[PDB]
Amino acid sequence: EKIPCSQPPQIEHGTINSSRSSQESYAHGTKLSYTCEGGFRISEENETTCYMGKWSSPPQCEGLPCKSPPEISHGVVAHMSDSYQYGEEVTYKCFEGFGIDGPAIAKCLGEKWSHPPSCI
Repeated sequence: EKIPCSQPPQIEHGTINSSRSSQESYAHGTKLSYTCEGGFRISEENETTCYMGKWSSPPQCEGLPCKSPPEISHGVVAHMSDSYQYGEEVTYKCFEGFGIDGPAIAKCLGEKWSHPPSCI
């Protein structure tokens, strides 16, 4: 007997738009609509569905102008632009006395960025 779901998932930078705060749990075969931060544009029908207590990936919100890359603790992007519009990448450098991980980038997602550099 299908498990109900809990607080719907979050889109990279969004939340559910199903009667704000009414319920905590949802049923199985439950499809709620979605909404993202002020500005963001949502593509591919703003709806999510619930199966066995697990939710499916939300819609895809983005379309928003992002800011320049964020700054970091162990690296620094010197090759950053001024007009970075969502879903774009930058590459920072490392410092001295640090080691390296995987990506020495930061990736924007409509507003801020993702996985900042690999120099820890």
